[PDB]
Amino acid sequence: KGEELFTGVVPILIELDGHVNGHCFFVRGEGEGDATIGKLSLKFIATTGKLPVPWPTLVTTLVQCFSRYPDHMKRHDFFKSAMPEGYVQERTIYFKDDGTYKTRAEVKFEGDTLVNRIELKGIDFKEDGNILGHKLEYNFNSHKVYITADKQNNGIKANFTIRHNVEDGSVQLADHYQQNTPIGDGPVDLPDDHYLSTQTILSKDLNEKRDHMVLLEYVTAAGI
Ligand SMILES: [Cu+2]
Repeated sequence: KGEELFTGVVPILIELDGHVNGHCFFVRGEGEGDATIGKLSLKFIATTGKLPVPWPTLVTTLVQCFSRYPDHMKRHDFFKSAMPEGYVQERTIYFKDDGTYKTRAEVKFEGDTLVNRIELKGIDFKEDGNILGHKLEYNFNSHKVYITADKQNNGIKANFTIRHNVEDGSVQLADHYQQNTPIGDGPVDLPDDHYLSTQTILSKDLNEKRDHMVLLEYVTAAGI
């Protein structure tokens, strides 16, 4: 149960509420996810206008439940087990030599649609740094999301470090710390240590005048 909800294409809605150094923005996302192949397709819109932060910083924050979990690994899929009731996702993202994001998100089914609603607060960002000041290349590298059971929280923790390309040639690191807890009262799947290999392509809709991001992503589970 919960597995069944992802056999096939599921519609997605993402809403992001962001406050960074007294700036504010709202991102809205739509698209489809297909967990049997591990594919997300999504168009994001800055409803509140030109962003204060580069879109790539928002990628990890802007539905890991669409992750593809192979047949032998299926008992380790915590994300889909929390469904439909869903789960909570909290992150602390440390931008090396820069500010940090704190995020809280709820991911649950709402009728037909898989919804991810997020709150993000960003403190201590250098203005004219890589993040404020927009020095990041419009792209995304491949990453492994290391997942570990968190038994006393009835959820999971995750670690990874995002490599953001800087326009001058250097890299900007972003240490992710992650925590996921169910919204309901169980029972829930708790996995052996493993990780999610992810690949991502950021593009633009050529017809679209609003500040925005089109994203296509592939995620498969591995390590067992
Ligand atoms: Cu707000």
